[PDB]
Amino acid sequence: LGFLGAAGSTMGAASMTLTVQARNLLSTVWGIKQLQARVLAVERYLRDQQLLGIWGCSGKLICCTNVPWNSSWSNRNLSEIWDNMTWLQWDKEISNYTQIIYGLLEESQNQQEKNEQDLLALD
Amino acid sequence: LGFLGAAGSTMGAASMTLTVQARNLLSTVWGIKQLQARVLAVERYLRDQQLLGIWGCSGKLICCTNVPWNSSWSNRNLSEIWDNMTWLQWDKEISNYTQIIYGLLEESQNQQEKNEQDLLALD
Amino acid sequence: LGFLGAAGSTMGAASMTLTVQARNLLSTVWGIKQLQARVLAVERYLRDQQLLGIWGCSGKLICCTNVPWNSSWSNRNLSEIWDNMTWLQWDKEISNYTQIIYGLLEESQNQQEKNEQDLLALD
Amino acid sequence: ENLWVTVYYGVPVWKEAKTTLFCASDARAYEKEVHNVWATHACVPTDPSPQELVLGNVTENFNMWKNDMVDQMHEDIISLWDQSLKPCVKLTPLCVTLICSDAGSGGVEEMKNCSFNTTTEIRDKEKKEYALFYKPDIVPLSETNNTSEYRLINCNTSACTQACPKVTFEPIPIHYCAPAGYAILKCNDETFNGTGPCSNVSTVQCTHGIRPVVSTQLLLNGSLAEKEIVIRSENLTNNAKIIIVHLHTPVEIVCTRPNNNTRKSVRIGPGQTFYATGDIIGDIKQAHCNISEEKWNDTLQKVGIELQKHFPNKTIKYNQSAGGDMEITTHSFNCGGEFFYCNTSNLFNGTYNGTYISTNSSANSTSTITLQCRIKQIINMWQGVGRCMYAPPIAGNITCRSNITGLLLTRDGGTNSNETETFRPAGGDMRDNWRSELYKYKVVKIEPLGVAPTRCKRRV
Ligand SMILES: *[C@@H]1O[C@H](CO)[C@@H](O[C@@H]2O[C@H](CO)[C@@H](O[C@@H]3O[C@H](CO[C@H]4O[C@H](CO)[C@@H](O)[C@H](O)[C@@H]4O)[C@@H](O)[C@H](O[C@H]4O[C@H](CO)[C@@H](O)[C@H](O)[C@@H]4O)[C@@H]3O)[C@H](O)[C@H]2NC(C)=O)[C@H](O)[C@H]1NC(C)=O
Ligand SMILES: *[C@@H]1O[C@H](CO)[C@@H](O[C@@H]2O[C@H](CO)[C@@H](O)[C@H](O)[C@H]2NC(C)=O)[C@H](O)[C@H]1NC(C)=O
Ligand SMILES: *[C@@H]1O[C@H](CO)[C@@H](O[C@@H]2O[C@H](CO)[C@@H](O)[C@H](O)[C@H]2NC(C)=O)[C@H](O)[C@H]1NC(C)=O
Ligand SMILES: *[C@@H]1O[C@H](CO)[C@@H](O)[C@H](O)[C@H]1NC(C)=O
Ligand SMILES: *[C@@H]1O[C@H](CO)[C@@H](O)[C@H](O)[C@H]1NC(C)=O
Ligand SMILES: *[C@@H]1O[C@H](CO)[C@@H](O)[C@H](O)[C@H]1NC(C)=O
Ligand SMILES: *[C@@H]1O[C@H](CO)[C@@H](O)[C@H](O)[C@H]1NC(C)=O
Ligand SMILES: *[C@@H]1O[C@H](CO)[C@@H](O)[C@H](O)[C@H]1NC(C)=O
Ligand SMILES: *[C@@H]1O[C@H](CO)[C@@H](O)[C@H](O)[C@H]1NC(C)=O
Ligand SMILES: *[C@@H]1O[C@H](CO)[C@@H](O)[C@H](O)[C@H]1NC(C)=O
Ligand SMILES: *[C@@H]1O[C@H](CO)[C@@H](O)[C@H](O)[C@H]1NC(C)=O
Ligand SMILES: *[C@@H]1O[C@H](CO)[C@@H](O)[C@H](O)[C@H]1NC(C)=O
Repeated sequence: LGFLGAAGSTMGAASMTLTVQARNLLSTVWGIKQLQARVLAVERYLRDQQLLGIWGCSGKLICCTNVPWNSSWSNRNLSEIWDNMTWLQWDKEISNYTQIIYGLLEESQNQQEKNEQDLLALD
Repeated sequence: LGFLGAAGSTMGAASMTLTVQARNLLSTVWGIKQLQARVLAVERYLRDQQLLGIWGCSGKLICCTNVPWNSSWSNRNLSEIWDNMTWLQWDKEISNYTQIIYGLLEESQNQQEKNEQDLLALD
Repeated sequence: LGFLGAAGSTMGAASMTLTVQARNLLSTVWGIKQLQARVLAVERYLRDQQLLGIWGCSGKLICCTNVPWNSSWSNRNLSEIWDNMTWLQWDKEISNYTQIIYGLLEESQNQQEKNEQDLLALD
Repeated sequence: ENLWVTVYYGVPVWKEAKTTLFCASDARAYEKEVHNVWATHACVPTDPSPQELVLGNVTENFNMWKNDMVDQMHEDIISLWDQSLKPCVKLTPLCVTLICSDAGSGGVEEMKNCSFNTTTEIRDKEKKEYALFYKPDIVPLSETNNTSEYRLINCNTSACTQACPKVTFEPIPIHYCAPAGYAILKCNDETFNGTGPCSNVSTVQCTHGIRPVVSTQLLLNGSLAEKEIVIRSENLTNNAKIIIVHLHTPVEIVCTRPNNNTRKSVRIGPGQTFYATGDIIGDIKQAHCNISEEKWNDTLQKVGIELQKHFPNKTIKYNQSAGGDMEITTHSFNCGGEFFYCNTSNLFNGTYNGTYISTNSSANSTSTITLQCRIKQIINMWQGVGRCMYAPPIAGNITCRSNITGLLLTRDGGTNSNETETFRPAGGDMRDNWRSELYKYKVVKIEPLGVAPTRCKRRV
C-alpha cells in the first residue's frame, strides 16, 4: 500500500500492515533546514529502536513480554478491542499510563535476564 | 583484504569472502563537507541496517526466506548462475524487479511473525 | 535512580541497574556547535552498538562469550570481586588490557559464526 | 570452574573529556522585548525542576585551575559579545579635530565642551555640533603649546563601534547543561581547598545560577560560602599567582552620581544616530561609592584570622595597587549601562598582627568609607579583541545598591628577614571571576561498556 494504509481500519486488520508503514522512517537558507530535518529524523528513529532494544524486543515487529496486565489501565474486553477499536482512540485512552507500562517492561526484562543468568550459570 | 575482495570473481566463490568485504562500513570551508560526509555515512549505515532488519535477517549473513522464487524474474537455471556469472551483470538484470521482491519478503516476514504469535498464544 | 545510581554501590547489586544508565544516551553562532555535538553523540552510540554487535551481543545487555580469561590479567577471587569491589577501580586496573580482550572476543565470534555456517551448509 | 569473560552494556565508569556545553535560562527572560544580549534568541530554556542526585561513597579529585568550562565560557562570552555589536552604529565620522573649552561659566573640571562639525543625513551638508565628552576620552594631539585642539581616543588605534541603545548589561543568571552521554560532578565538601579529592560528589545535569558580572579587583554579586572564609590558590609559593578570598557575610556597597540633562541625538548619516552627553543642570558633584565601616573592618579581621592559618608567625599588611594606568589599578564595573573605574585607597589601608579587636558599638554604624572616582565612556576590555565601544549615557541619576562576595589578592615580593609581607589587590585576566563561580563542577564522560568475570556459558 503506502503511507498509513490501515490508518482507520479494524484493530485486527492493522496488525498485518506493519512492514509497509515502518519502512519509510528514513527515506544557504534552504541547506541548514534540510540537514537539520535529516538529523532529527535519525534522532527519532534511533530513539525508537533503542527503546525497543531495552526490553528485549530488538529486530522483531511483534514481541511478547511476561509482565501482567493490570485491569485498572483499561477495564475492557479483548474481543471488541481487537475487532472494533481503531488504534487512534486506543492510544488516546492508554496515553495516561504509558510510563508505568514502560517501567514495568524494563523491570520485567531485567528480572527475566537475571533469572536467565542464574539458570545459565547454574550449569 | 578490505573493500571488494572478489568483485569480479565467480558467484559461488564470493560466498566465502563475505566476512571480510563488509567490515569497513563505519571504520570554515573544509568542515562543512566533513560534516555532510559524516551525516551521509550515518544515513547509509542506518538505512542498510534497518532494511536488513525488517525481514528478519538482522546480524546474519546468508539468510534464508520462505517466499517462493517466481520464474518471471530470471527463468534460467541456478547451476550456471552460481558457477558462471559474476555479481555485476546479474545485478544489472535483476534491478528491474527489486521492489516486488522486497515487498514479498516483507509480507512473508510479517506473516511468519503473526504465525509465531498465534502459535505461542495457542498454548 | 537516574544518573549513576550505583556508581559506588555493591558489585553484585550494580547488576540490577544497567537499564537506566543505558536508556539515556541520546536524550549562526550556535547552529553548528550543537549540531556537531549531537552528530558526535549519535556516532558514539552507533559505535557502541556496532561494537556490541560485532561479537554477537546485540540487543542483549549482559551477553556471554565462550573465550576464557587468562590468569595473567586479574588473578583475583570472584566472590570478593562481586561482593566488595566497585566499577571504577575495575576500570582503573583493567582498561590497559581491553584491546586484546576485544580481539579475543572478535576471534571467538568469528570461530562461532564459521562453525554455524559450516553446520548449516553440511546439513 | 575457570573464569570466562562476559560483556556488559550500561556500566557506570568515568573518564575526563572536553566538549561544548549548552545554555539554560529562566522563563521570565524570554518575555522581554528588549532582546537582552545573551538569553533571548540563542540559548535554550530549561525546565523549572533541577533534579540533583547524591552519590553514595565515591571520592573524586577536583582541579579548578586546569578546567575546560572556564575557557569555554570565556570563549562563548567573547564570541557572543563580538556578535552583538555587528548591527550597531559605527562612529567612524567622529575623528574630526575638536575645539574644546571649559564647561561654560564655572567649569566642572571633569568634562570638556569639544565642539566640532559633522556630516548630516545629506552627504554634502555639514553642521556644527557640540557635546560634553569626558576627560579620559580626550587626547591632546599637538605640535606646540596648543590648548584648543583635541581628538577622540579610539580613532588612533582601531574602530569606534558604538553599543546599540536597546540592549542592556544586566547580569541575569545562566546555567550550563552537559550534552547527551555526559554528566557534571559537583563537590559538596565545605572545606574544599580548590585542588584534591572530594568525598561528597553529586551528579547533576545543569549548573546553578551563574551571573557573568564584569568586575576587577573586587567581586560583585555571586554565590556565598557555607561555613567560613575559604582561600583559593594553586601553589601559595610565588608572588605571581592570584589568590581568591571567598567570604561568608556580605557587606553593603552603594554607588551614586549627580545629574545630567539628556541624550543629545547627533546624526552622522542615514539612520546612524548616536546619543552623546548633553548639558548638566544643577550643581555638579562627584560619583562616589559608599561602603560600611565596621562591617568592612570585622570582615577584614575575619579574613586575617582565617589567613593566619597558612602563615603561623607572620603579620599581614595591605596598601595600594602595584602601579600602572587607570584600567588595572582601579576597581572597575558597570551599573545601569554606565561604567565605573574607582580608586580603592581607603579600603586596603591597614594591617593585622594576630591580635583580634572586637567592635561593640551600636551607634558607630553612621561612619562610612567613601570612594571618589570618575566615569569613562570608551571601554577597551578583554585585554585585546575587545571591539572598542562608546557607552551611551543615561539621563537621570543612577543607584548601585549591590552586594559583595569575594576578593582578589596578590602577594608582593619580600626581602631578607621580612616577617611582615603585604597583599595588594589586583585583577588582570577575566577568567578569575568565572573560575571562582565554577569551582564545584567538573564535566565527565561515561563509558557504558565493560567486562566482568562470571561462569556464563553461551549455549550453541
Ligand atoms: C548586583 O545586584 C543588584 C541588586 O540585585 C543590582 O542592582 C539592580 O540593578 C538593576 C540594573 O543594573 C536595576 O534596574 C534598574 O532600576 C532603575 C530604577 O528602578 C526603580 O524604578 C523603577 C521604575 O523606574 C521601579 O520599577 C524599580 O522597582 C525601582 O523602584 C530603572 O530605572 C532601570 O530601568 C532601566 O532599564 C529598563 C530595562 O532595561 C529600561 O526599559 C529603562 O528605560 C531604564 O533604562 C532598571 O530597571 C535595579 O533596580 C537594581 N536593584 C536595586 C534593588 O536597586 C546590580 O545591578 C547587580 N550588579 C552589580 C554589578 O552591582
Ligand atoms: C559648548 O559650545 C557651544 C558653542 O560655543 C555652546 O552652544 C551655545 O550655547 C549658548 C548658551 O550659552 C547658546 O546661546 C548658543 O546658541 C549655543 N550655540 C550653538 C548651539 O551653536 C554650548 O553651550 C557649550 N557647552 C556648554 C556646556 O556650555
Ligand atoms: C596612538 O596610540 C599609541 C599607542 O598605540 C600611543 O603611544 C603611547 O600611548 C600611551 C597611552 O596614552 C602614552 O602613555 C605613551 O606616551 C605613548 N607613546 C609611547 C612611545 O608609548 C600614541 O601616543 C597615540 N597617539 C597620540 C597622538 O597620542
Ligand atoms: C560505600 O562503601 C562502604 C564500604 O564498605 C559501605 O560500608 C557503604 O555502605 C557504601 N555505601 C553505600 C551507599 O552502599
Ligand atoms: C567645521 O565646519 C564649519 C562649517 O560650517 C566650519 O566653519 C569650521 O571652520 C569647521 N571646523 C571647525 C574646527 O569647527
Ligand atoms: C553531601 O551533600 C548533601 C547536599 O544536600 C548533604 O545533604 C549531605 O549531608 C552531604 N554529605 C555529608 C556526609 O555531609
Ligand atoms: C609549585 O608547586 C610545585 C609542586 O606543588 C613545586 O614543586 C614548585 O616549587 C611550586 N612553585 C614554586 C615557584 O615554588
Ligand atoms: C605599600 O606600598 C608603598 C609603596 O611606596 C610603601 O611605601 C608602603 O610601605 C607599603 N605598605 C603599606 C602598609 O603602606
Ligand atoms: C588613589 O588615591 C590615592 C590617595 O588618595 C592617590 O595617591 C592615588 O593617586 C589615587 N589613584 C590611584 C590610581 O591609585
Ligand atoms: C591609612 O590609615 C591611617 C590611619 O588612620 C591614616 O592616617 C592614613 O591617612 C590612611 N591613608 C593612607 C593612604 O595611608
Ligand atoms: C537617585 O535615583 C534614585 C532612584 O534611582 C532616587 O531614589 C534618588 O532620590 C536619586 N538621588 C537624588 C539625590 O535625587
Ligand atoms: C546582598 O545583601 C543584601 C542585604 O544584605 C541582600 O538583600 C541581597 O539580596 C544580597 N545580594 C544577593 C545577590 O543575594
